[PDB]
Order: sequence, then structure tokens, then C-alpha cells
Amino acid sequence: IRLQEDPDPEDENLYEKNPDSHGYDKDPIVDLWNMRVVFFFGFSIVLVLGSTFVAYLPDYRMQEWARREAERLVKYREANGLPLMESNCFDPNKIQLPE
Amino acid sequence: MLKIIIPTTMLLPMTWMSKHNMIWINATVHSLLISLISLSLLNQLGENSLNFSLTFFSDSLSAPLLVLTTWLLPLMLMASQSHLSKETTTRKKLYITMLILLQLFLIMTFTATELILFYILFEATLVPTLIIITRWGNQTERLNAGLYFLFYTLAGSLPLLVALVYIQNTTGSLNFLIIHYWSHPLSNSWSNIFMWLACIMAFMVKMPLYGLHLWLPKAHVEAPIAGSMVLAAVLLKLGGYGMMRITTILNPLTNYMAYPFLMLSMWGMIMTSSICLRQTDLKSLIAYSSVSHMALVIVAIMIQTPWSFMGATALMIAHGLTSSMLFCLANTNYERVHSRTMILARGLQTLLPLMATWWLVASLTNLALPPSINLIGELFIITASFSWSNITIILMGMNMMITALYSLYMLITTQRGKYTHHINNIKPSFTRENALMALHILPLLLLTLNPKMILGPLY
Amino acid sequence: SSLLDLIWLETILPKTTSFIQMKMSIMVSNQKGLIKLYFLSFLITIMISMTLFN
Amino acid sequence: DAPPLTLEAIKDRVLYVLKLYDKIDPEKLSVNSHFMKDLGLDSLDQVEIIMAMEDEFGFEIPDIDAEKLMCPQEIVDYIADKKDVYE
Amino acid sequence: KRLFIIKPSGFYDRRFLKLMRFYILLTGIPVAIGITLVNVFIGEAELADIPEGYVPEHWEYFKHPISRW
Amino acid sequence: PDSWDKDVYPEPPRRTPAPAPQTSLPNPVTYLTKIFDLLVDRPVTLAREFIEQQHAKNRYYYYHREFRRVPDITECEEKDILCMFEAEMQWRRDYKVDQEIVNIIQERLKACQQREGESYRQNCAKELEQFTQVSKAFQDRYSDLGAHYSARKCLAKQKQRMLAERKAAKEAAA
Amino acid sequence: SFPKYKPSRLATLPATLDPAEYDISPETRKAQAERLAIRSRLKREYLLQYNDPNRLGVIEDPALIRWTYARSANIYPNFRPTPKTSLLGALFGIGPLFFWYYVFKTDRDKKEKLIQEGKLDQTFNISY
Amino acid sequence: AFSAPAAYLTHQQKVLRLYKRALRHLESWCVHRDKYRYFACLMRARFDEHKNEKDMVKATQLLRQAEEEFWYGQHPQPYIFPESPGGTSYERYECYKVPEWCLDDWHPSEKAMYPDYFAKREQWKRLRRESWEREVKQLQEETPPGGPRTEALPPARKEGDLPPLWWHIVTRPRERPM
Amino acid sequence: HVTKDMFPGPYPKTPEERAAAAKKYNMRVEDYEPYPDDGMGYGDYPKLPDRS
Ligand SMILES: CCCCCCCCCCCCCCCCCC(=O)OC[C@H](COP(=O)([O-])OCC(O)COP(=O)([O-])OC[C@@H](COC(=O)CCCCCCCCCCCCCCCCC)OC(=O)CCCCCCCCCCCCCCCCC)OC(=O)CCCCCCCCCCCCCCCCC
Ligand SMILES: CCCCCCCCCCCCCCCCCC(=O)OC[C@H](COP(=O)([O-])OCC[N+](C)(C)C)OC(=O)CCCCCCCCCCCCCCCCC
Ligand SMILES: CCCCCCCCCCCCCCCCC[C@@H](O)O[C@H](CO[C@H](O)CCCCCCCCCCCCCCC)COP(=O)(O)OCC[N+](C)(C)C
Ligand SMILES: CCCCCCCC/C=C\CCCCCCCC(=O)O[C@H](COC(=O)CCCCCCC/C=C/CCCCCCCC)COP(=O)(O)OCCN
Ligand SMILES: CCCCCCCC/C=C\CCCCCCCC(=O)O[C@H](COC(=O)CCCCCCC/C=C/CCCCCCCC)COP(=O)(O)OCCN
Ligand SMILES: *P(=O)(O)OCC(C)(C)[C@H](O)C(=O)NCCC(=O)NCCSC(=O)CCCCCCCCCCCCC
Repeated sequence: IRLQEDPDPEDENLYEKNPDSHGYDKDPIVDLWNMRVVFFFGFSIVLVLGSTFVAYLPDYRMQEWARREAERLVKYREANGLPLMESNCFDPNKIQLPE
Repeated sequence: MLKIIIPTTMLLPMTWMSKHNMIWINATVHSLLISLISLSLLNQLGENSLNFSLTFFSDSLSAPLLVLTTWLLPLMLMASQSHLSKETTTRKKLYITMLILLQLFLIMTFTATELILFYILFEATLVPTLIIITRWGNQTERLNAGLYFLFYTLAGSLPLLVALVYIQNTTGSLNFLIIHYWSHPLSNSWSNIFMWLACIMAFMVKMPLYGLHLWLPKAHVEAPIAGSMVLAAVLLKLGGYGMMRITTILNPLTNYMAYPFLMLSMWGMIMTSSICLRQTDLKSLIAYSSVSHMALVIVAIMIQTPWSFMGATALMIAHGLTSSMLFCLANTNYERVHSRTMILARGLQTLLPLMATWWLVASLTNLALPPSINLIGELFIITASFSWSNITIILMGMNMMITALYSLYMLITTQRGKYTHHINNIKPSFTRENALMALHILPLLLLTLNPKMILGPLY
Repeated sequence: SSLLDLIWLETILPKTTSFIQMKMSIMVSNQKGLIKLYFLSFLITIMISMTLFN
Repeated sequence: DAPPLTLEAIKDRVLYVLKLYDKIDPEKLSVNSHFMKDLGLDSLDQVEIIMAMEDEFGFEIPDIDAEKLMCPQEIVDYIADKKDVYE
Repeated sequence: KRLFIIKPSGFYDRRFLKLMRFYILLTGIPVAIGITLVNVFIGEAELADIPEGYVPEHWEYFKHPISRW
Repeated sequence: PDSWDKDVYPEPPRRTPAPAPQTSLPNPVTYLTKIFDLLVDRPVTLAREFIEQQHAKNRYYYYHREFRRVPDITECEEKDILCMFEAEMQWRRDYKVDQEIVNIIQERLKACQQREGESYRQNCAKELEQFTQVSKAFQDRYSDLGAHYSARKCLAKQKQRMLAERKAAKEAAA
Repeated sequence: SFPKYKPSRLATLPATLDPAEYDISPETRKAQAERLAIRSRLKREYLLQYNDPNRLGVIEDPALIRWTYARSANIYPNFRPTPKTSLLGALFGIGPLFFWYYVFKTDRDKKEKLIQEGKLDQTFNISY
Repeated sequence: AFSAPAAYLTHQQKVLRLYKRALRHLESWCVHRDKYRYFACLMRARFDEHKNEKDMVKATQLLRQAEEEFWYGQHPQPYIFPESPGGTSYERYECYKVPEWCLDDWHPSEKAMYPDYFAKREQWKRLRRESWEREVKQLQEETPPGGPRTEALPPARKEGDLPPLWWHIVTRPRERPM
Repeated sequence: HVTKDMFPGPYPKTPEERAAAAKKYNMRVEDYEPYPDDGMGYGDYPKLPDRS
């Protein structure tokens, strides 16, 4: 041997001292409460509440607004015989091309 | 963003002031609360971004990445408390401090509105990661892995700093909004070619590009479980976020300069999948799978179409979740048998049934199974590549076949067959490990239910 | 796995760069600490600076 | 599903097959008789006997093991051990 | 003659699944009941023309009661 | 139903032939329709009547947001950031509305195909030409702008189209 | 007589058809005995550790350790640039890249030429 | 399976293995019992014809030619018993085989559901622990100094001992465990 | 518990090294055979028969 070194310790099993262990801590009470807070907060609060919050987020992306605007535009343009999609994005009168 | 930034900097003193047995409980609970608060960032706009102040802003690209970071912190705490039982209180608190610092840097990285502040934070993420790897890794090779990771990233990113300060001198600003509104075409010249190279090479190294990827297996295999989880799920996505952001000022030169990187990405996607087929180590298999998926994301960014960016965002989020879960599963197996070899532990389905179910679900998401967001992103990238050219479909189909092959090979090897006879210490799965897998996998399926939340700004 | 990842991609960038840096480090630091030698070096430097810099 | 095997049933079936063998005299055949020491058969006869037992019980006896079964009692013990029969 | 079937421990997997079900249904069931009560009694808004001289709010631009809240 | 606009989403009048039975055998479809109306339709209609009664007691309204027009990128001066921002936002909103118009025309096309059934190739010629025109205009406007599209890029594309058309007209008139 | 069997790498030669199986030397018998002795020694070691009532964990396999080490960590130290290695590396690492570059470059050049000449069917191609 | 193999197969062992394999493949060709009986008797006639042969060189050459003939004329799809290595029911019940060490990780409530079984199991565990030293001592006394020359194991020579290295053989999972 | 002397090493060039490699890999000296030293990184790992 080249050193005064400790032997490699045996692996510690959490189920030996505490058969009904959750794997969080050596102390039974701390282990139980760690399980409880993780399950409650994570699953209940974050999963359920965040999923329902995201489901009912207000329509700030303007999908339904854009659909209603498109319906108004289509109704007006087909009533008057105009093309449904304008051929140009901008006004050629406003655009000044080089000679 | 301060309502999310300050609670992290308050996680720090709370961690250092809590009792010796309440550190894990406090850190986990308040990380979950901060994740819930960060869920409010998903209410984005259709026209522009959320310009909170002069320093921070949020977008449809930043918000899912922030949510993923904040959600990943408590999972890392759970895995860490698994493997750090015998540590001293001071060193446990130092580990939690490194994790909290990494999360704070990542938050400010995704929300930084200037390219220079973004650079400072995205380079600041290196120190906690390097400390975590080279200090709390198990094997001898953690030191060499840390050296490889650090020097690859810095060699990539220093020319980026030079290019950024040059662009600030040239145009007067590095603000993302201003450089978006005042962008000009990049003429075909050698100077412009090397500017393009500086920026893109920084982020390609961070991605990684095939051929610049060896640091990834080295670091991901040799890091502790929390280090592996954050390296794959979030730190690989700094490259994608940066490449998406910085390509505003690189057109039309990106049309001509993307050929070498597209060729490298497609062929290396094939090559890394084939490597995965013949890997004797489980962690290396997961790392090379990460490389293949990031190659697909690089292809998406380089072809640079509205359909490719949405696929890139979806694939980045999905890969983060899936790879983190796979690393956690492999780590549970390792904590049983203290070896990373894939054929050592077999019959784990007949020894641990619920973990076999978790393995099945993670491997079903790893390969693109519809309607998962993994498949959604992969399919959008494939469609954009098909519009780019019609042989990209050949390469993409080959990659999908090989991905299914190696994913199911990993599942069958570890879980099926007959158990190793002499491994007589496979204790039943802990509630902590089961809850970790559930918390990884349920958000993925919910994201399948609502997919517009992770499709990026181009949606 | 072997020929490209473990062998040639490793040889091109990181192995060759590390070898070059190690060789140059050995060359720079391999000095006997002789004032005669590095003062002769100073003389050469002074002559070069006087002549080739204008 | 199928009725479990018993030691008596296995013994009855092996002796039944052996009494249906023509080269064995059914009158002097017992459960302890040796195929070659006191029945006068040879190695090929023993091979055929083992194959007949394989067809009788519907499973295979590997050649490494079958070469040693020189007694109906030895065959019974082998088959009971392989089928997990203890009664 | 019944024989003992040697099996791994299912207690821990059963306990985890039971706890997971309890804690999802601890908040999920009240949320489902509340969503049903809101939907049945406080219906969705109906589209209307903006009265002249009246300036609405953003929640008044949204439709579902929960989204407006 | 007054839920949607019949002009925006047209449907032809539904011609349902009257039954003309020629057998004494009872119609199982008719018997089962009667059973379905007794067991399912009546309970669901009662439930909806109760819910709609509860809704009418809590009546409240939501409005459609109105955006006024602002000067566009053609009128905005060079590197005038505020006018550029307003014009860019307006162009983005118009892009969204155009996308939804194309979606409406596609819905018309799909519904007509399914409705006509075995004679769709002839009976849906009106919807096919309308979709062709709308899609061609939409493509010419927003075809190849890229991931980082903007009002400036679309203006450059339109200026290029106008130059090409002017050149072609000059060559034709030559 | 009967047609002969030609072994391949993926359909090997049966032991019963191997000519060396019917030409046995007295040194062949002692080689077989030595191999069996090695196997018996290894089996005894493994079985003792396996049936130990006090053993808990994994019986470490040095052969498995050596295999995994030789497959990954011992490759570069034992790699030398030879003509064969250099040519195989250059081929397998450069040829595919330039082949695919040529294929995609040619395809996209044809596509853009058709686009410019205005004879490519681009109708209904809205999503890109 | 149950028996330790030797360093080599003798000529007689090779001949008998060829005889059994040839009869099995002949039965696979001759599906019907009467046809199989006829051709099996002819096959045994050939073996008995060459049964008495003093020249071992000629005997080995005969065996080699017989092996070549068998390989040429073997059935491409020979009959395999369901539980045999090539069979359809091979290794079907391996996923149902669980070890007794897996049994002892049970929760106390689970173990309380089987009070009588676990008392006998504790008796077996005590019996295993009380004999290990005698087993290892007997193994190390009877081995040659060079080491084990074969895989065979000795019995228990005393009235209170157990055959060394017996636990996993005795307590192996049942063939139809679940 | 594997020592540094029980790992794969470089290609053996002397009969003493071939004997040491054979003993390390639990093989007879007569049966031990490395891969050819073509610089592919095989080292002194044995070349076993290519069967399954
Ligand atoms: C505020 C919380 C922290 C936030 C940090 C943010 C950044 C701040 C930087 C400066 C911080 C101040 C200086 C602290 C020095 C501490 C030294 C020490 O002894 O620490 C242990 C000490 C307790 O242990 P001890 O009893 O002294 O026993 C020590 C023995 O060594 C025990 O024996 P042992 O053997 O078990 O211990 C060995 C251990 C002992 O080693 C140590 O303790 C050394 C700790 C690190 C050295 C200091 C570095 C300073 C430079 C800046 C970077 C710091 C980042 C990490 C900060 C760690 C803070 C502890 O060494 C190791 O294990 C070696 C590990 C090697 C790797 C890790 C070390 C380096 C980490 C830093 C590098 C990464 C930086 C990334 C870049 C970004 C930077 C922001 O911890 C403390 O006292 C905690 C300090 C904070 C207390 C709370 C303060 C706030 C109170 C409430 C405020 C409320 C405000 C109002 C709110 C509104 C409502 C009212
Ligand atoms: C025990 C189980 C059942 C109950 C569960 C707990 C409550 C469930 C949700 C509320 C139920 C109904 C309450 C109505 C209150 C308003 C009455 C009214 O006239 O409103 C008119 C208004 C009309 O909409 P408005 O936008 O025009 O309102 C104008 C502004 N005020 C409100 C001032 C008039 O409707 C609402 O306010 C709708 C509110 C919907 C519910 C909001 C989210 C829930 C808030 C509580 C926290 C989360 C609880 C989730 C469930 C439990 C989780 C653990
Ligand atoms: C025993 C079990 C058997 C298997 C059963 C499960 C398998 C069946 C799955 C199929 C059934 C699905 C049920 C669908 C019910 C309808 C609800 C769903 O459709 O709503 C979704 C809502 O989306 C979901 O909320 C998804 C939320 C995504 C998760 C949010 C994050 C949760 C926090 C965790 C953080 C993780 C971060 C990861 C990176 C972001 C989709 O949006 P939408 O239907 O139109 O909303 C309706 C409300 N409206 C009308 C007002 C609009
Ligand atoms: C629909 C949502 C409503 C949910 C409301 C939830 C509010 C909190 C309820 C759950 C708290 C759990 C504990 C509740 C009371 C404690 C019960 C008790 O006495 O047990 C304690 C429990 O102690 C704990 O485990 C500590 C956890 C309780 C404190 C942590 C919760 C504080 C969270 C504050 C939430 C506010 C955040 C809002 C701002 C958002 C910030 C981003 C003793 O256990 P130990 O200390 O571990 O035993 C060892 C002693 N020898
Ligand atoms: C259809 C698939 C083709 C694949 C791509 C096409 C490339 C050509 C095919 C391979 C040619 C060489 C590529 C690299 C292969 C290296 C050769 C090699 O491995 O052996 C070298 C020999 O190489 C050399 O040292 C000398 C360099 C050149 C010799 C080999 C290249 C000669 C190729 C012939 C050119 C083509 C001939 C044209 C014929 C008509 C074709 C239309 C070492 O020899 P050994 O020690 O015996 O190791 C082998 C162990 N069994
Ligand atoms: P018991 O211990 O009495 O066994 C006696 C033996 C045979 C061991 C003798 O003592 C002995 O060694 N005799 C001399 C060696 C000898 O028998 N050589 C000849 C053996 S092979 C032989 O000649 C028979 C071959 C003919 C059959 C060939 C089979 C090929 C047909 C296969 C067809 C498969 C599908 C139909």
C-alpha cells in the first residue's frame, strides 16, 4: 500500500432502517414531509393549476380577432365585387420607382 | 422579469440560512413556486415581444425556454439529493448554490435584450457548470471533460465577442430590436464572410455541430446527474436561441454560407445515430442521441423558413424534456449497480416494473411517435427541408429509421431478457425516483395537448 | 465511432493543437538561466529593432 | 390446465415404454435394471430408449445428460427433477 | 395445492401510484367542479357592438369568464 | 343558425328527397331514429334548455377590438424608429388577416368537395378558381420573405415586382 | 459425391465438417485439457463469490471491464497515422460530405434556374 | 445441462450423437410413424454394419463421410420440441422467473400476508448460513494445488454436511413459476 | 478492484509481452492472437473467432 486510506464503504440501504421510506431522507419525518411537499406542490399546484391557467390564458395572440376581421373583409369585398386578396401590400402611388 | 429574477437571488440566502436537514425541502418547494410564477410568461402577443424594460424582454421563443429552465431546477434538486446523501452540509449548500447560480444566469441569458449582455451571461454559465462537473463528478475523466468543454466553448465564443464589438462600432447599437429594424443586407465579401463565421461558429460549437461535438460525450458522460440534466436540456439550447437571434443581421449571406454546415449537420446526424447503434455505455448513447437531435435543429435554423423555426423551437423543448428524463432513468440504474455499462443490468422489467414503464414512455418519446411534440418538431423540420431540396427527405428518413432502431435497442437491452443472476441488490424503486419520472413525462403530453405554446414567434 | 469520433476528429483540432502548444511551451521554457545567453539575445533584439523598424 | 405429474405416474410411463420395447424381457424388467449390465443392450439401444422417452414426455434430454441414464430409476429421477416434481 | 408465487415488491409502486392519483385529484377535482359551475351558471360573453362614447377594457374584449378574470 | 354569416360561409339549399317506400317491411332505421329521439335527443334538449335559462340570467357582453390605420412603411422616413415600429405592427396585423382570409377560402373549398361528393370535379369549379386567385395573390405578396420577414422586405419585393412589370410593359410596347 | 459446403463469414463452417476435427494430435488433447482447466478455475471463482451468503451487490467482471475499456479509452493511445488509416479516414469523413454537397448544389441550381426562367410549377405553394 | 462437460468428445460419443441427430432428421423427413420405423431400422442397419471396426483411422473416415452425408441430406426445417433451444416455447417463462433475494425485499405488510411461508424461508436461510464455512473448507481441501481441472463438484462426505455450492441449484425458480 | 496492470495495453512486440497479454486475458499463450498492428487502436486486445 502507498497510502493510509479508508476502505471503500458499503452501500447504504434506506429500506433497512425505514421500511416505508420514500427515498428522500434518512430521517423518517423529514422524508415523509419531503415526499408530501414535492407531491403536493409539484403535481397539484404546478401541474393542475398551471395547466388550467395556460388553458384559459386570454387570447392575446389575436387568433379570433384575426378571424373576425377576415370575415368582415371577405363579406365587404365579395359584396362589392372586389378581389378578396389585394394584389399589392402597399400603395403604388406612394411608391416612387427610379427612372 | 424582476419578479422572477429576485426570487432566485433569494433562493440563495434561504439555502444558506435554512437548517441542515431542510435545505432540500426549502429549495425544492421554492423552486416549484418560482416555476409556477414563470408560467405567466406564456401569455405572449401576436405582433411584438413583451418589452419589460430597457434591459429585459420576452418573446414566444424566450418564454418556453425560461419555463423549461425554471421547471428543470427542482428536478435537478431531487436527483442531486439522491446522489449526495453523505456530503457535508456546507458542500450540499455549495452544490445547491451552483445550481441556483446557473438558473439565474440562464434566466438572464434568455431575457437579455442586448447581444453583449447576452454574451456576458451565456459565457457566465460556463463557470458553475465546470465547477459542478469537475468537482462532483465520480470518475477520473471529469477533469479532462471539463477542460474539453471549457476550451471548446471559449474557442468558439471569443471571435463572437470581437464580432459583436465590431458590429456595435459599425452600427451604433447591439439592441436586438434596433438591429432588427435597422438591418441591412450583408454583401458578399471576405470581411462579411468572416463576420458570419465568427457569429455562427460560436453558436455551432455551443450546439454542437458535428465535428465540434466531442466535448459533449466527454462532459455529459462524466458530469453528475444534475450536471447531465442541465447540460442536455437547457445548455444545448443556448446555441439554438443565439443562432435564431443573430441571423437577423446575416442575410443574404446565410443563403451561400450554409452549405458546409447543412452538409455537416445532415451527414453527422446519420453518423451519430449509427454511433448510438453500437455504444457499450448508456450515458454515451443518450449523449449521441442529443447530438443527432441538435443536428436536426441546426438544419432547421440554417434553412431558415417560418416552418423550420417552429419545428426548431418545438424540437428544442421536446428534446430538453426527453433527454433529461433519459439521463434520470440511466442514473437510477447506475445508483443500483454502480456501473454505466448497458449489458451489465438486464431483466429490469421483471425486477422493477414501473421503471420499465417509464423507460418505455421515455423511449417512445425519444423516437418521434405521433402526436408528441418531438414528432411535431421533427416533422416541421422535415417538411421545410423537403421544400429546401428533395433528397433531404432521404437523409431524414434514414435518420428516423436509425433513431427508432437504437431507441428500441436500448429499451430491449436494459429492460427485457433475463436478469443478471449475480446482481442481488436491485431494491424497489423509490417514490422520489417515480415522482421524478412522472414530473418529467406529464408536461410533455400536456404540451402535446396545447402545441401552440412551444412553436415560437413564427406561429 | 472509432475511425472518425475516437481517432480523426480528435486528432485534427484538439490533439494537434494541444501537441503544438506543449512543444512550444517546452521550447520557450527550456532555458538554462544563463545571463550570457539571454543578453546575447537582447543584443540581437536591439540590432533588429534599430534596423528593421523605421 | 394440464394435470401435474407425479413420481408414480412418471415411473408407470417409463416402465410402460420399456415393456413395449421388444429387446427387453418384460418379466425381468425392474426399476433398478441396468440397460447394459443386466439387460444386455448397447449404446445404440440406449440412444433409442432415450429418444423413446423424449417422444413419450414431449421434451428433449441433451446428449451430455442422456448418456448417463442407465436405469429406469435414473430416467425417472432426471425427469422429475427437470419437471419440478416432488411428489 | 397452491404454490407461492415469488414476485418483486409491488407495495412501493402501488403506493406511488396511489399518492400520485390522490395529489392530482386533490386539486384537479375541485378545478373540474369549479369549471363546470362557472360554465353552467356564468356563461360565456356574447359579441356586441361597442356603444358610442364607451371605452371597454381588455377583459371586456375577451370572451370566456375565466379568461376575462 | 345565426352563429355565423351565411355570406362568408355559404351553403347551397339542401334538397332532401321525400321517402317513397315500396315494401311492407318496417324500416329499422326509422325505428332506431325514433328510439334515439326518445332516449337521447329529449334529455340533451332538456339539459340545454336548463343551461340556457341559467345563462340568460347572467347576460354580459364582449367587444371586438378596433384598430385605426397608421402611416405605412412607404411613408415612414429612413431610420425613423417610431413610425417604422407602427408601420411594422400594422403590416403584421394585415398579414394575419390575410392568412385568415386564405383559411376561410380553403374551408369553403373543402366543404364544397365533401358536399358535392361524386360530382365535385364539376360542381366545385367556382370555389377552385376563387382559391386559385386568392392563393396566387397571397403567394405573390408573402412568398419568399424568410423567417425574418418585415415590412421593409415586403416593400423591396413589391418594388422589384413593379420594376419587372414596368420593364415587361416597355418591351411589349416596343 | 455430395455437393460440398462453402463456408462464408456470415454462414460459418459447422464443427462436424471441419477437417481438423478428425485429425487430432496428442498436443491437441492437452490444449483442450488446458482450456478446460482455465474454464474450471474461472467457474470455481465465480461460483464461490456467487454462492457466498454474505455477498451483496455486483460480482465485478474484469473481462467486462477490459472490454469496455478497450472499446473506448484505449483506442487513441494505440492509434497511429498510417497510409491505410489516413486513406480510410479521408474517404469516410470527406467523400460523403462532398458527394452530398454536389448533389444538393446541383439540385438547388436546377430549381433556381427553373424559377428564374419562370417555368416551375409553384402554384398553391403557400407554406415554405 | 445438469452434467459437467469433459475436455473432448470421444469417438463413441461423436458416433452416438450423429446417430441421434440422423434419426431425428429422418423422422422429420418421414412424417408418418410406419415410414419412420422402416427407415430408422435401415439407418440402424447401416450403423450396425460398421459397428465392428478395429481400424480407428477407417472408423474416423467413416464418421467424417457420414457427417458430410448428413449435412447434405439434413432437413432444412427439422422438428424441434417446443421447450428446446430452437423451439417455439423456448424461454417463454423467463420473464416470470424471480429470485428469492427479490423476495426478501418485501414490505412487512406483504410478508405478513404469508406468515407460514416466511418462517420456513427463515429456516432455509439459517441452514444456508450454518453450512457455508464447511462448504468452502471442503472445496479447498479437495482441490488439487494447480486448481480445478474440471467443473465437477463433490458431494457431502459427512452426515451433517451439505453438497458444496448448492443454494442456487436447489432454490432455482420453478419451470412454470407464475 | 482491478489494478492498473489488468487493463488493455499497447500491441505486444516481444514474446514476453505476448505471454503477459495472454495471461491477462485468461487465454493460453498458444491461442492468444492480437489484431494486426495497423494503427487502428485495437492494441493488445485478442482477436477471438468471428462467430456468434
Ligand atoms: C448570500 C448567499 C450566497 C450568495 C452568493 C452569491 C455571490 C456572492 C459572493 C460573495 C458572498 C459572500 C462571501 C461568503 C463567504 C463564505 C465562506 C464560508 O465559509 O462559507 C461557508 C459559510 C458557513 O460555513 P462555515 O461555518 O464558515 O464553515 C466553513 C467550513 O469550510 C466548512 O467545512 P467544509 O470542509 O465542509 O467546507 C469546505 C468548503 C468551504 O468553502 C467555502 O465555504 C467557500 C465558498 C466559496 C468562496 C467564496 C467566493 C467568493 C467570490 C464570488 C463568487 C461566489 C459564488 C458562491 C458563493 C458562496 C457563498 C457561501 O469548500 C469546499 O467544499 C470546496 C468547494 C470548491 C468549489 C466551490 C467553491 C467556489 C464557489 C464560487 C465560484 C463560482 C462563482 C461563479 C460566478 C458568479 C459569482 C456570483 O456560509 C455562510 O456563512 C453563508 C454566507 C451567506 C449567509 C447569508 C447572508 C444573507 C442573510 C440574509 C439576507 C437577507 C436580505 C434581505 C431580504 C429581504 C427580507 C428581509
Ligand atoms: C368546492 C368545489 C367548487 C368550488 C371551487 C372553488 C371556486 C371555483 C371557481 C369559482 C366558482 C364560481 C364563483 C363566481 C364568482 C363571481 C360571480 C359573478 O357574478 O361573476 C361574474 C363575472 C362576470 O365576468 P366579468 O369579467 O364581466 O366580470 C366583471 C368584473 N367583476 C367580477 C367585478 C364583476 O364572472 C366572473 O367573475 C367569473 C370568475 C370565474 C372564476 C375565476 C377563477 C377562479 C378563482 C379562484 C381561485 C382558483 C379556484 C379554482 C378551483 C379550486 C382549486 C383548488
Ligand atoms: C388511466 C389513464 C388512461 C389514459 C388517459 C390519458 C390519455 C388520454 C389523453 C387524451 C384526452 C385529452 C383530454 C383533453 C380534454 C380537453 C382539455 C384540453 O383540450 O385543453 C388543452 C389545454 O392545454 C393544456 O392546458 C396544456 C397545458 C400545457 C402544460 C402547461 C405547463 C404545466 C406546468 C409544468 C411546467 C413544464 C414546462 C415544460 C416546458 C414548457 C388544449 O387547449 P384547449 O382545448 O383548446 O382549451 C380549452 C379552453 N378554452 C376553450 C377556453 C380555450
Ligand atoms: C389551491 C392552492 C391552495 C394551496 C395553499 C397551500 C398553502 C400552504 C399549505 C401547505 C404547506 C405545508 C405545511 C402546512 C403547515 C405545516 C404543518 C406542520 O406542522 O408540519 C411541519 C412541516 O414542515 C415542513 O416540512 C416545511 C414546509 C412548510 C413551509 C413551506 C411552505 C411555505 C410556502 C410559502 C408559499 C407562499 C409563496 C407565494 C409567493 C410565490 C413565490 C414565488 C413540520 O414538519 P418538519 O419541519 O419537516 O418536521 C421536522 C421537525 N422536527
Ligand atoms: C464502391 C465503393 C468505393 C468506395 C469509395 C471509392 C474509393 C476507392 C475504393 C478504396 C480505394 C482506397 C481508399 C482507401 C482504402 C485504403 C486501402 C487499404 O486499406 O489498404 C492499404 C493499402 O493502401 C496503401 O498503402 C497504398 C495507397 C493506395 C493503395 C490502395 C488504393 C488503390 C485504389 C485503386 C484505384 C482505383 C483502381 C481503378 C480500377 C478501375 C475502377 C473503375 C494498406 O494495406 P494493408 O496493410 O494490406 O491493410 C489492409 C488490410 N486488409
Ligand atoms: P455402443 O457403445 O455399442 O456403440 C458402438 C460404437 C458405434 C460406438 C462402436 O463401438 C464403434 O466405435 N465402432 C467403430 C466406429 C464406427 O462405428 N464407425 C462408423 C460410424 S458412422 C457409420 O458408418 C454410419 C453412418 C451411416 C449413416 C449416416 C447418416 C447420414 C444420414 C442423415 C440423414 C438425415 C436426414 C435423413
